[PDB]
Amino acid sequence: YFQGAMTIKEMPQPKTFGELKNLPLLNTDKPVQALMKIADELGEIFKFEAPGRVTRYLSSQRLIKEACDESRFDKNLSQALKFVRDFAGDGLFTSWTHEKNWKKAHNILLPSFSQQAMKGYHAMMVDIAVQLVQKWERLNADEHIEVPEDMTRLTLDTIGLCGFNYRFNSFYRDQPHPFITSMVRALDEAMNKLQRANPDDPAYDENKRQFQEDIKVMNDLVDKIIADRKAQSDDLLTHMLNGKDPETGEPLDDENIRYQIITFLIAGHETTSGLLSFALYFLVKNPHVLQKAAEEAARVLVDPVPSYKQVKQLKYVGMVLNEALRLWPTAPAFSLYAKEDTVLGGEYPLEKGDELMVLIPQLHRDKTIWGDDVEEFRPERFENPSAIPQHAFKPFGNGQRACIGQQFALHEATLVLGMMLKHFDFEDHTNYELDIKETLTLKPEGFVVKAKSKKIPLGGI
Ligand code: HEM
Ligand SMILES: CCCCCCCCCCCCCCCC(=O)NCC(=O)O
Repeated sequence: YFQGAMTIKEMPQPKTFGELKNLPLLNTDKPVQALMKIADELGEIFKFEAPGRVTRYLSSQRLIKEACDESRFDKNLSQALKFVRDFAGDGLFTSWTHEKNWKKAHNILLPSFSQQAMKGYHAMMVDIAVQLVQKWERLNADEHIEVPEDMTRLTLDTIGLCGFNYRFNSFYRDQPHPFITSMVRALDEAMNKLQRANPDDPAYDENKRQFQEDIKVMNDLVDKIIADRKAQSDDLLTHMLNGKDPETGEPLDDENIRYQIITFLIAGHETTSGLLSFALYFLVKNPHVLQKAAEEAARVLVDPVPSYKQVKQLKYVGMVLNEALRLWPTAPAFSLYAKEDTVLGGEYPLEKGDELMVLIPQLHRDKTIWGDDVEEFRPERFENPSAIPQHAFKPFGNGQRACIGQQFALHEATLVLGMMLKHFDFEDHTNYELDIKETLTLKPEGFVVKAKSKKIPLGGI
């Protein structure tokens, strides 16, 4: 019998504008937030076209759980990732599943994220966490904290030290590390290119020039890391350099190693910085949640510095992080393509190769899954993990292409937020109005607070 969908209706789609299709609709520096509004209006699925391309944005758990079926759909590189691939090449994040270096690097680097490797990263994470705490302990009366800026100093340094035994020393710089400045500019350019109908017009030559320069800065730091490793440890970098793919019996080549380093420096800190920023934002806006989290930190972190086991015991702190990720997943979308012609949700036909975009913040506001208080920050929703439907919560992607650093990210973040809550009281002194800056990833912009030391001693790392 014919295998088409039983019933097929018009595919929702927002206003188009001639040959520019839907492109105009995202003439904004907050494209994900605009897509969320479109999803509110059009529902669980809508088509989005730009000259030369088309995709379908998914917002419901019903459809997304099917999209997460790896036998039917594989990771696709969204137009966004295609632009990032120009400088991150075939590193783990921007490689195709069937591209040679994906599986190869995957096999070689996965051990760097094993339970035993995490335990081994703990002392280094504490090293950078103590630097964060000491910075705040050392501020004068009239001073405040630029939250995302300081979370970025902590997360870059953490991945730098744990992964490459290299010290960026971000807390010794009063302006952002150069790498951060070029990285942000480079992601912002990738994002802005999404709305350029004619990317090749000479009007974008200065943009390209700057992009090249920012990629150069990032690559110069990579050389320094590599040279510094030549000038002992067993870390991510050690594995990149020596690990052999148990399937090919060979290590990664020099070209791919460089892309992996760029990849881990970016993916390994940016979204974690965003997460820590959103979680503090939500904590200062929900005083009672903050106190309950503070109480757990006080109760668990009874030592000068957190032990690995204690971090594992910060259960409520971990629920706070998961709730900050439900509301504002910092890598807001991931893309898939159909491996064969197929029908999604019994009613949306797709041809082999068709693309889907999982709009994670919308998936995380699916009322049929979370109830009607989706906009509220309530960590208790994560009280019992078992209760959450499969594929309902996906801030870290899906399947074999899921985030390889998920456990590293949540451990770092739990440790740090735990220590912050133990050592300081916080004040949203400016009644901060949430302003979400988008550079593909998401982060609060201008978020500032005042921290008042509880004056609890800190121990030697
Ligand atoms: C809370 C912070 C983080 C979030 C929300 C996050 C989220 C994600 C998501 C959604 C993907 C899938 C992207 C796609 O399918 O297109 C992903 C992939 C990836 N992430 Fe993360 N991530 C975080 C932290 C990290 C950290 C700290 C590292 C590094 C140590 C990391 C390394 C990677 C890599 C290498 C991939 C590509 C994996 C593969 O396809 O083989 N992530 N992450
Ligand atoms: C090298 C590390 C990779 C770091 C890149 C991080 C990517 C994080 C997820 C990206 C989310 C993409 C959202 C794009 C949304 C959008 O603007 N779409 C509209 C369009 O395609 O014109």
